[PDB]
Amino acid sequence: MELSSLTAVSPVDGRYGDKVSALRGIFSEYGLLKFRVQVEVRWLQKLAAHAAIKEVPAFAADAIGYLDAIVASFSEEDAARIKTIERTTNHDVKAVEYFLKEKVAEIPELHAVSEFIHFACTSEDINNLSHALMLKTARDEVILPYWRQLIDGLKDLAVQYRDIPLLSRTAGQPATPSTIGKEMANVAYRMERQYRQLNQVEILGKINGAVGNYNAHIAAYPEVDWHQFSEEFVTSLGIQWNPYTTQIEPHDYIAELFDCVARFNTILIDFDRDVWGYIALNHFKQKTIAGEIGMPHKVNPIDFENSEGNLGLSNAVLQHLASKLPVSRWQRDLTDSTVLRNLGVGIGYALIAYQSTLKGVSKLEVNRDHLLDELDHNWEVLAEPIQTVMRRYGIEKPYEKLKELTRGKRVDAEGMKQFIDGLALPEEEKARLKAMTPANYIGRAITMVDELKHHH
Amino acid sequence: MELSSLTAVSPVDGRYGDKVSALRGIFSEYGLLKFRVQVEVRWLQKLAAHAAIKEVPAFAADAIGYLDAIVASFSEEDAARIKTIERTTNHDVKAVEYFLKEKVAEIPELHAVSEFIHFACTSEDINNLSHALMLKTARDEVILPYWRQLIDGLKDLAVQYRDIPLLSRTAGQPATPSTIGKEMANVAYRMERQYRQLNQVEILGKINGAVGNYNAHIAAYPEVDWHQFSEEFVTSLGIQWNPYTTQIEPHDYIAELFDCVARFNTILIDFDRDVWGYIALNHFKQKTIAGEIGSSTMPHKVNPIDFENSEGNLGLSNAVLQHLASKLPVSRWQRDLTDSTVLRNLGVGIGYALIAYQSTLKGVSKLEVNRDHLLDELDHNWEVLAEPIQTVMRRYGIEKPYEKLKELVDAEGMKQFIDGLALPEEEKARLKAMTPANYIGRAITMVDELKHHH
Amino acid sequence: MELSSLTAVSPVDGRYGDKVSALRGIFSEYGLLKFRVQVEVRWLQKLAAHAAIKEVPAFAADAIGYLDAIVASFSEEDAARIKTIERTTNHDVKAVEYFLKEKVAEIPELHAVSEFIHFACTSEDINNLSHALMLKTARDEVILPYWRQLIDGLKDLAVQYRDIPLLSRTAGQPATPSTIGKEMANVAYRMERQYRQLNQVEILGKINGAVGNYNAHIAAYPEVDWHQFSEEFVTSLGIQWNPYTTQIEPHDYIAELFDCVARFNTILIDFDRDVWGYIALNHFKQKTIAGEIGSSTMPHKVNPIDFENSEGNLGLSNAVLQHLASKLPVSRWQRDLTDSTVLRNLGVGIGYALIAYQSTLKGVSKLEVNRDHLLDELDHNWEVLAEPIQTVMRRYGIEKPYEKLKELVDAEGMKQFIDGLALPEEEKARLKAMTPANYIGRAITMVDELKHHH
Amino acid sequence: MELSSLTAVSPVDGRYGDKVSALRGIFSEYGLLKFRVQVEVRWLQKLAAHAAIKEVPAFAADAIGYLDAIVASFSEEDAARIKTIERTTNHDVKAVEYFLKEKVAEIPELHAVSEFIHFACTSEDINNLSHALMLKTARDEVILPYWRQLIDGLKDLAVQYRDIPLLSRTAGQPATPSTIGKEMANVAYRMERQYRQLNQVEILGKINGAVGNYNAHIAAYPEVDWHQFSEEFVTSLGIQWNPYTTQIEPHDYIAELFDCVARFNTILIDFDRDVWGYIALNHFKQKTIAGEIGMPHKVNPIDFENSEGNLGLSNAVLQHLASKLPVSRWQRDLTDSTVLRNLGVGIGYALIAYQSTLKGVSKLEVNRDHLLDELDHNWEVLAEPIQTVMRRYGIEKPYEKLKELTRGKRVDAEGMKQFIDGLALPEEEKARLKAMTPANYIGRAITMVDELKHHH
Ligand SMILES: O=C(O)C[C@H](Nc1ncnc2c1ncn2[C@@H]1O[C@H](COP(=O)(O)O)[C@@H](O)[C@H]1O)C(=O)O
Ligand SMILES: O=C(O)C[C@H](Nc1ncnc2c1ncn2[C@@H]1O[C@H](COP(=O)(O)O)[C@@H](O)[C@H]1O)C(=O)O
Ligand SMILES: O=C(O)C[C@H](Nc1ncnc2c1ncn2[C@@H]1O[C@H](COP(=O)(O)O)[C@@H](O)[C@H]1O)C(=O)O
Ligand SMILES: O=C(O)C[C@H](Nc1ncnc2c1ncn2[C@@H]1O[C@H](COP(=O)(O)O)[C@@H](O)[C@H]1O)C(=O)O
Repeated sequence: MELSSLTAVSPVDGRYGDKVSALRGIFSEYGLLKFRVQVEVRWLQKLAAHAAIKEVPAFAADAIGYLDAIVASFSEEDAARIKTIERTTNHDVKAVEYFLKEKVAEIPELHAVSEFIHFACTSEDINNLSHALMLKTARDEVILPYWRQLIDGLKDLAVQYRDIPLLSRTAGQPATPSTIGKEMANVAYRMERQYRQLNQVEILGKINGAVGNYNAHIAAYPEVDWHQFSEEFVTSLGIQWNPYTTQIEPHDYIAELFDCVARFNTILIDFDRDVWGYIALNHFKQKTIAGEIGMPHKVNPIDFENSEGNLGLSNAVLQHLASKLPVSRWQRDLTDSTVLRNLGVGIGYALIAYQSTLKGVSKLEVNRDHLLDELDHNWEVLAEPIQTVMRRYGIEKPYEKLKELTRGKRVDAEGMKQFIDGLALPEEEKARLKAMTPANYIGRAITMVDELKHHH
Repeated sequence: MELSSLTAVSPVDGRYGDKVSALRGIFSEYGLLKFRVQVEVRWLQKLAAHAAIKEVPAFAADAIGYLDAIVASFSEEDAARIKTIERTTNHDVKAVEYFLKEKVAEIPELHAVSEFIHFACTSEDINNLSHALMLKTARDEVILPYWRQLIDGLKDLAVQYRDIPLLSRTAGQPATPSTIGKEMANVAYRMERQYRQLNQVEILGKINGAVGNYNAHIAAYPEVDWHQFSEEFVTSLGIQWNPYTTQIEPHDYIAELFDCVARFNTILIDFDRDVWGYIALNHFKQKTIAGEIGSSTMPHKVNPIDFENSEGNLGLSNAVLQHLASKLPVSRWQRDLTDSTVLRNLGVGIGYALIAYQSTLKGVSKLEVNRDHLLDELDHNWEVLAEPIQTVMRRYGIEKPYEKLKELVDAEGMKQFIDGLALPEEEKARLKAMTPANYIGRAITMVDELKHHH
Repeated sequence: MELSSLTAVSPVDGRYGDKVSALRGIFSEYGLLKFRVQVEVRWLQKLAAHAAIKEVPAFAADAIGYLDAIVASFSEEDAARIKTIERTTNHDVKAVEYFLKEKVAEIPELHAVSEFIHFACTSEDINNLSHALMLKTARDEVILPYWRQLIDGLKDLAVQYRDIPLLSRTAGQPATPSTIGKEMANVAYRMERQYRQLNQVEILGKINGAVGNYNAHIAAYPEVDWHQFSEEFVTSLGIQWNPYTTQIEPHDYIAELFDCVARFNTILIDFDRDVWGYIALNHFKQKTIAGEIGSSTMPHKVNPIDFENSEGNLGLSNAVLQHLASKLPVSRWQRDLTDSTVLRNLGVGIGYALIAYQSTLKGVSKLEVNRDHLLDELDHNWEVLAEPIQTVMRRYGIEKPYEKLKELVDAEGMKQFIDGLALPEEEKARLKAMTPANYIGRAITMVDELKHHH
Repeated sequence: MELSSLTAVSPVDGRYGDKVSALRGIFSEYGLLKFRVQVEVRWLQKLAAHAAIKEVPAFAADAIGYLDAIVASFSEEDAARIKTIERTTNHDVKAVEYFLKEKVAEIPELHAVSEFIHFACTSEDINNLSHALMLKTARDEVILPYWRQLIDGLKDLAVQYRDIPLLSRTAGQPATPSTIGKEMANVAYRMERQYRQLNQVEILGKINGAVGNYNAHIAAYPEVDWHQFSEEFVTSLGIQWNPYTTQIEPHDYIAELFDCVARFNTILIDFDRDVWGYIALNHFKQKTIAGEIGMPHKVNPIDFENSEGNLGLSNAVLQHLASKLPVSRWQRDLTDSTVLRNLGVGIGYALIAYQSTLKGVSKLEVNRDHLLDELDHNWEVLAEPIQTVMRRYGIEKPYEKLKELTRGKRVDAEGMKQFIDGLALPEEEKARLKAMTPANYIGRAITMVDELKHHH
């Protein structure tokens, strides 16, 4: 069978292919080839523009334009030609070199310096810079924007539900109340920490030959400062320089990048699960779309579930790459090549999940009635504030007395109030206690939500 | 950009797409829909054949033939129709139900009972049996044949190199000799153990309604023994019955299946690495093809790229296989839907493995043992004869053997030492007759006896 | 600070030390040394009993008894002596060899053949058989008994709660009813499958010299059939023979063993989480002990801490078990020594599991089903009867059943709907007679039939 | 059997117990209890010193000293008493509270405010700050110092072996040369990047009650700014403040801390493996200790192997904690409690490995003779520089000609020189080529080593 979204083995290009189309121009074989061509062309241009390298004279405006067009217009047909050349070479980067030599053969000025294409380079000089550009593009244009949407989404929920009381659950059991909004705010804050971290991760690149010592460069041009040339080239591409490497860029920064993405994904899994649970408890209802089919009565939180499942898959891939890539035998073994063709896979599962969560979030409808009704059936949670007040005014064995009263026992409002009336506390504090309810015993939850904007 | 092999995000459908084409008819959404159709059709057929279910009379030969053609000829076009319907329902199994109702509308016999399509079934009754069929098909038609190729490949190398001596390396250091063949035989034996295990793994399936108690079935047909009906149906599909489940089949067998595949893959990683090293030591050279380029900048290179490709994909395969094995069997209460999207990846872990198996086989086809180097290295490591000398000395009670050797080298040297030993000439001769190259123990016979085990 | 339960870095030897004391005589360094001694002793005993090995005459009854006592009475003191010797050799197995030579020096019969202790053996010949004995002992005496306790525990809960109805939750939402007992039976069935599997896992052992070819053995005793000698020895220890290995036993069976334990643990995590949730929903209350404190600040709390402790340790157990399973079977060439230190952790993964099993059993002992809540919740979810109504309507050809229900609730309501259906009174009555509480399908009978399967 | 290093189930407290003794006073149950007592005492002292909280008057010098002594002298006997109290409570932090109330009963000024011990606190307020102090102590006093030793060790090797030629291996095959020192330098640089990152990881702490909203605090003292009180307290302990949490500190920073440790461990695994290989190739010999026993002839790199094995174990634990800890049901489930008792386990395996590598490094003895001899048998590596020079001076099909000459062929010095003599290149460049050898074709390797000090 020919490949189509229906026949694709992986759902990243299959069922959810439409959800990750942006990655097709980045992490696919076409994307890799597109970036490699960009790097190869920029290298030749630097050689030409470098005065000390006279064998490659400065290019005329038309030649530079022709080279820039090769880069800018790089097409699927172009990639197919490279793939056809690779049939012969069984070496993908050599095929890219030959492809560029073909494209250039018709331009005298360019054909004349044809043998300077890939001059002194090792395949990894091209590959690592391509990987850097792929990751930087994905982070800056795709990953961070979804993260910002998720953060803003969570913040909107926090504000929207800032004062809606919630019977908290610790160890799964009814506990000291909070607000739906505060619970959303905690998540936004954690996501923001990771956002900052991902944005600060260094994206490294190198260019130094076969094993990292500019051997071939120096052999031919011993008068050129290749170490400086390298730093200038990598930085000219918008990549940070990694001066010490073997044949490969060591990949530590990819682990750094993927580790932070996995941490964010982990926070999201925690979120997907919590919301699934709030929905299970009927604290939220879900909007329904006419014609759709959810047992004819059910409305399932499938969006959060789809996200949760894909986040687990995403992390499985990202962490394998993070832990396996930085280990390469001696000056390098080639096991990382095929693995690096999966940079987009881990990211793809994540993107699918981000969109699913956003879709699920858009359907949320808070059930204030149930939230309040549940709270009203759990007056035992007032045992904490009562005992804490007792401790303040020196009443003996406060925690112990409240434990005897509520642990494993059902106590309604009248029973809790009956207990308060029997305490030897100042009249004022006595009334203050009888005035609280599980619904209003929310501490600083609301102000906490309102102050979120002052952080980060 | 539109999806194509060149633009595919995953290399399983991209660069290596042509290496896993068989999986496109199994684990893809087309494959899932195809098997779902098979299951729905067989379910209706069983209802018809069941005499106690009079509302679905037995089907005549032509109608059965029409239903069988729906199953056997299921096309991408049919799959596309289901996807079109799903755009309305936002429910894939329900779309399959509607697709079938549409397909049988022209046959009055079938159209008359179209409402019994999916009767009393919950979506997972259809999904789990589809996953079982997908995994069974993959195992019997795809995975096991590659494993047999690898095993036979290794056995061929064992036989071919049965008597080629090798300076063994323990802790990476020169050690007691073996033969290339024996080292290959060790791998084939391990692969065979896993082969037998994968073949013995149970592939489970269930059918019992919404939460596993046949509630709906019993409500409409309380006189029918649905528990028996369930067992017969699952077994009729060639799947083993799992009588106790919630809404979902628990997935324990998927972990069992994936665990054995991962163990085999680990054995293969060990092989890819060891051979990579034998090539590094120049114990093996590799066949080359004119026109091919070993390296872009070092023209003299011939790299073991096939083994490295294999090794890399095996690590990836295991990472995915392991995640599915550990995550799938945990589902909240009577089930949460996180396993649905995850099960669309059953073929991903398998795909990386298939790619690796083909790469290893390609690497194996290029190996050219280098006897000259193997023998020359052995001839410069006579120190390995310290072991047999020490053991013989011990047999005859010579004091401090381990010490006299550990303390105290070429042939002449080792020859001088032996001569000065208090041993009978016959034994001295036997020791003076051995060389690193022939101090291979039972290596050759071990290879010849391999065929006698599994 | 000196090591004690309070200062131990790992909680397996620290806080939970008393929960895994049986493992201290198995997987610890004392345990490893103990088994190494057993193996070395049995090896010497076999040499003696072998008629072709005349340099080691058959041992008389008292000497055999002295050797057996060395094995059976091995103490921490003996272990300490070995460690003292190891300070000189920086080689643990060699220290064991010296320890034994010291121990038999007083018996002339044994002292006369002390040089044959460890004859022709490589350290791993001793280590692998020790690991096999350690794992077999752990499986048969420790792991399987806890698994039987869990399984029987779950079966007891299934029987005890066989007819207690439950509002099932799929995707966390109210769904077709089941019974608490049936949900427990599902778990016991899954645990049983893994129990049978762990019991069937092969525990392999080998003995064949430096690199697996009996080089040293054949050099000294070329007339002895060491391949036969090897098989007899390993099987005499109650271990299954692995005829093809390098210096090390490949460790594939350890992965097989750990994979089944991890699958069982995963089933248990699923159980710990589900029960945690049933307690959260108040379907179960928990027994309390006077004096105990549920929470430091919320006096009303009764937390499912036993299940949570279990769940946490199971995740840890699997992480370690999985690392050993995937890492141990890969060893450079004829072996690298990275597996040595790693195998000192065989008991770590197992220890976390044991702690978890005990915590779950403790949690189970405190459960008190809350029928009142379970029934009250069911009585507020009549919408679940939409399923059976729809299926009956379908049986009798009423058009658009799924639609009339999906589109269109308490008892009276559901009762009004049914009354307006074109069905025979007999069927209307059957539908009007069901309630969420009794719409449990075959749940009860499924529980009663469990005993009939495995 | 009683617990001893011989009977311990885990080798962290068993065979290698002596290698991690520093962790016994930090991550063990004693350490956890020691830190909890510290936090509890500091909290009571802040309450007393806070003017607005009159029910807890400023403490006299002797009272403060008595409290400080409880903290400073905390002993194993003290921990045992807590463990004995825990027999009753089946709640470890409540036992700590009761323990402190007992210690204080004999001091009137302190006994008088006994019920303010643990005032308004939830167990996690004590636990998370204890975890923060444990990790900060381990990082600053134990982890970073071993990392510095490893970095300095690698740098010493780089300088020591700066000009020793090495036949590089890419894909395991002979390639463009480098120097032993340069290969060591690459590793030091990578380790330094992680060192910087670990040192910059935030160690977070919080204190805000049952579910994170100061409910109990505000119930008793609505006039006190508890949000400010919280920030002051956490910072007073030398911990960075985390203002938004549920009952638990979310643990994202632990994942951040462990992710960087795992990356460092991964670089070390790569190092242990590479050295194992250099030793296999006889590029290094190993020093031997009289009396020790290594087949009587062998000397095995057991130190690097022991390290490699423990690094894998370390990462297995660290990453499980990193990925599992930040996911907690609703306002928290208690599965993290038992897991956090293993913070020292992952670190312990790492420490064992660091010491093993250092031990192995101390035994290294470079084999210059073999390194040079091997290089002299691989003149084919000069194909790269020859073709690159040919490309410079416009000689047609340079790479192709060298490929025909060397790929899959054995070419000695005379053969390579014979080829150079036949090239149409300027006399000067012709001699330059005939002057190079595999041993001197090391590019910028030496200067690269010498310039390492200018980075970081
Ligand atoms: O400048 C060079 O090329 C230097 C060279 N090392 C290599 N570096 C990068 N790529 C290389 C290398 N070698 C091969 N190849 C080619 O990489 C392609 C790999 O295929 P895949 O496993 O499918 O990802 C596939 O096309 C391989 O042929 C060396 O000899 O060290
Ligand atoms: O038998 C039933 O359908 C009842 C049902 N539960 C379900 N079981 C199985 N599939 C279901 C279920 N619910 C939805 N869906 C549909 O599954 C699809 C999930 O899509 P994806 O996340 O992309 O894998 C997507 O098409 C979903 O609509 C329940 O509510 O208990
Ligand atoms: O049969 C032999 O001993 C020969 C041998 N290989 C070895 N096989 C097994 N153990 C060996 C080996 N070598 C050392 N050792 C000793 O193992 C111990 C390793 O200590 P640890 O890393 O703490 O687990 C530690 O005590 C080590 O000294 C070889 O060189 O091929
Ligand atoms: O302020 C509180 O205590 C509040 C409370 N939550 C808890 N937070 C922290 N620890 C708690 C909690 N609950 C129990 N425990 C006790 O923790 C101890 C856990 O044991 P282990 O599994 O061995 O690590 C063990 O001693 C447990 O009893 C809540 O109800 O949410």
